[PDB]
Amino acid sequence: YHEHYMRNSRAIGVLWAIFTICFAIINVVVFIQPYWVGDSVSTPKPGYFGLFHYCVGSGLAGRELTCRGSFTDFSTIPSSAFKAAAFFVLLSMVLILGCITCFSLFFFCNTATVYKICAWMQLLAALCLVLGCMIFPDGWDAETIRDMCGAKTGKYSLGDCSVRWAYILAIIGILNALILSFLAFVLGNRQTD
Amino acid sequence: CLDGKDCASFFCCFEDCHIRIAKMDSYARIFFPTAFCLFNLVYWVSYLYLG
Amino acid sequence: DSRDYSTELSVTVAVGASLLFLNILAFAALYYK
Ligand SMILES: CCCCCCCC/C=C\CCCCCCCC(=O)O[C@H](COC(=O)CCCCCCCCCCCCCCC)COP(=O)(O)OC[C@@H](O)CO
Ligand SMILES: CCCCCCCC/C=C\CCCCCCCC(=O)O[C@H](COC(=O)CCCCCCCCCCCCCCC)COP(=O)(O)OC[C@@H](O)CO
Ligand SMILES: CCCCCCCCCCCC(=O)OC[C@H](COP(=O)([O-])O)OC(=O)CCCCCCCCCCC
Ligand SMILES: CC(C)CCC[C@@H](C)[C@H]1CC[C@H]2[C@@H]3CC=C4C[C@@H](O)CC[C@]4(C)[C@H]3CC[C@]12C
Ligand SMILES: CCCCCCCCCCCCCCCC(=O)O
Ligand SMILES: CCCCCCCCCC
Ligand SMILES: [Cl-]
Repeated sequence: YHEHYMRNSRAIGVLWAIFTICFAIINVVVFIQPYWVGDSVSTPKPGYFGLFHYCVGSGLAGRELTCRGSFTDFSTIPSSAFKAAAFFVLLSMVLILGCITCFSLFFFCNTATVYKICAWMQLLAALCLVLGCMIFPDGWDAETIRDMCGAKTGKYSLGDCSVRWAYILAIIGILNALILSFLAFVLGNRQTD
Repeated sequence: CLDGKDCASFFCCFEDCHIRIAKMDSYARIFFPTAFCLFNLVYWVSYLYLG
Repeated sequence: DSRDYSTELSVTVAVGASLLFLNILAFAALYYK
């Protein structure tokens, strides 16, 4: 029974680590790719925009996407809400990557303590992604986003634009982060048994 | 603590944890290279492929 | 380009649900005493 217990704990810890790496990949992808919100059929102009980077069409029945924005240059970010959301998603990235690093502590540190430490960072990572995803719609009333989507668009209102794959992927990241945290906490309190 | 342990007993390590500082060099010897390699991986991937 | 985001949304939701399901299977494994 005890050997089955140890095998199950070891295997599920490996699976946790794999899913944590997957969530880190997800966090990097949603932070980088500018596909949070995008145009629709009724939109005045085409394009997309993420946390800081935004591409918009010129409007001549072609693609001609001019792109602007960069986290390294906060002046180009359309809104302070966008800046805050980008900062929070970065913080989540820093925390999840810091966990992956702490995995290294399993050699020496107490397994239970490591699980728990990695777990708390994974919880905060979830908290900061939550704050970022809640604050990001606040900046939709910016002049650039209004010129893109339409006059209907505003604070916490899509208007005519539609959410693209990165935004729902970030919501999935929030869920995966809170969930992963728990599996860790229990993984820890269990290891002690 | 769905298990029923104390909330602190199930959430924090306010039991032993500091004491284990003598092994802090042993921790850092593998922590710092891992962090640098991870930063380089994300940095180069982000600046070459994803953007 | 047909400005429709249906297949992309479907596959994104599929992969998200799969990851969620694997995590919930892990919890089933643990809280199954
Ligand atoms: C400095 C070297 C030695 C010490 C290094 C220590 C580490 C420090 C970290 C980063 C750099 C510090 C922040 C520097 C930020 C750059 C300087 C700054 O703050 O200035 C403002 C922000 O500028 C900008 O666009 C910059 C906006 C973004 C700044 C932050 C970028 C990402 C940093 C992610 C770090 C992760 C670390 C992870 C560690 C594991 C702009 O004012 P300015 O009047 O010109 O505007 C008018 C406008 O028209 C100018 O074009
Ligand atoms: C592209 C992404 C790159 C990310 C790469 C991430 C890798 C980062 C660097 C090093 C990881 C270090 C892992 C070391 C794991 C070794 C763990 C181990 O030593 O075995 C036991 C089980 O531990 C445990 O269940 C802990 C489980 C470890 C889980 C974390 C390692 C996952 C590695 C899987 C990689 C998958 C990659 C796939 C990506 C697609 C504990 O020992 P022990 O009883 O003697 O101690 C008791 C105490 O008194 C003294 O240690
Ligand atoms: C370039 C590396 C040259 C050295 C070869 C690797 C060293 C392996 C030695 C085996 C581990 C060991 O027990 O000794 C080193 C420490 C513990 O030291 P001690 O105080 O218990 O005597 O234990 C540890 O801290 C684990 C070793 C971590 C090694 C990290 C390798 C990454 C190197 C980055 C530079 C490229
Ligand atoms: C120390 C360990 C644990 C964490 C390291 C975090 C690293 C990977 C983080 C910190 C700051 C981050 C960068 C911040 C800003 C930008 C600009 C953006 O347009 C592309 C991504 C890029 C280039 C990020 C890549 C990842 C990055 C370098
Ligand atoms: C000495 C080992 C250090 C471990 C970290 C390895 C990565 C260090 C960074 C090397 C950058 C060198 C520039 C590479 C440019 C290129 O992609 O061709
Ligand atoms: C396939 C795109 C991968 C992007 C970088 C992933 C980094 C994961 C955390 C180290
Ligand atoms: Cl940028």
